[PDB]
Amino acid sequence: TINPTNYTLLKKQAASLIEDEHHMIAILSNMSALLNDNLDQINWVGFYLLEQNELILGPFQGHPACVHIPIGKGVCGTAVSERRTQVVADVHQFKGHIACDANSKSEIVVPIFKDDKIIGVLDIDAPITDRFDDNDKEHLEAIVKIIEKQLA
Amino acid sequence: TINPTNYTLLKKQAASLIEDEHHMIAILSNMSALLNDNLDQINWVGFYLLEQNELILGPFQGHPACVHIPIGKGVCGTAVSERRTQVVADVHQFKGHIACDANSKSEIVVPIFKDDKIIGVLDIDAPITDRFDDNDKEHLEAIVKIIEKQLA
Repeated sequence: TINPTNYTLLKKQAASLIEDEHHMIAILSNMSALLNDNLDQINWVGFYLLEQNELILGPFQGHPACVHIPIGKGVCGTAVSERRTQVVADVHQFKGHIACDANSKSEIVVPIFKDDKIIGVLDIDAPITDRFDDNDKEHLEAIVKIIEKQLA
Repeated sequence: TINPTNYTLLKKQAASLIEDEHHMIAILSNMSALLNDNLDQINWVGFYLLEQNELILGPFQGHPACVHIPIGKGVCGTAVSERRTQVVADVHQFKGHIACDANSKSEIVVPIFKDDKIIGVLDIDAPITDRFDDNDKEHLEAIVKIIEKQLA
């Protein structure tokens, strides 16, 4: 059972923990908390930042995670190499999953852009399979757009 | 009722999410998770970084928090101005508490040093009063020392 999220109001709330803020780390830290507090059936939510040609762990809500993820490897790295959101119904069956993805049963990763360049990703993992659908994808991408506008 | 923490083993574990790592944000993000997973009766645990003469919210586990905290104000700001750990049994009775400290009933804030300069603080809040004692203070300061050594 997956309790639904009122994404319409969530977008407005996100705009708050973002507006008038220019410290990216603070924005990402608070955003990870906001999403964690409003999404049911998830076990990890946070960000990875592209630094020195690899993904580096940023602010998140959940258990400790791998710090480095290569571009093109793992669910997160693949989101970067494909330059598009990844909605994974079953991580164990995802072509390219790595040991660092072990605790994720289903997942969604949305790339974050800045001047046509991917600067990181929003990663949300779930303890059950098929947690995310097209509706979640649309709303989460919209939330990422709000973040992008603030960081721009 | 406060369940005890095996700080002796926790220090060893912390050394892990820290060793061979040079990205401070990743270190702080994972450390906030490690502490959250091993401390009972707390509602917020994370870091604030000193940037442009004020504290700026960094990685943490919990609900959204204030991004800016002035030096010398609030429990966290006071830890910086006094340049020493603050163990607060009752935040509501703490001289200098601010609106941003509202959800914290008791708290401990440990300043983090780098070349004799305070670069931030470790902040842990609890939903009950008198959560932290001298024993917690000693062990948490030791953990902060491990973080300092890695960032040095």
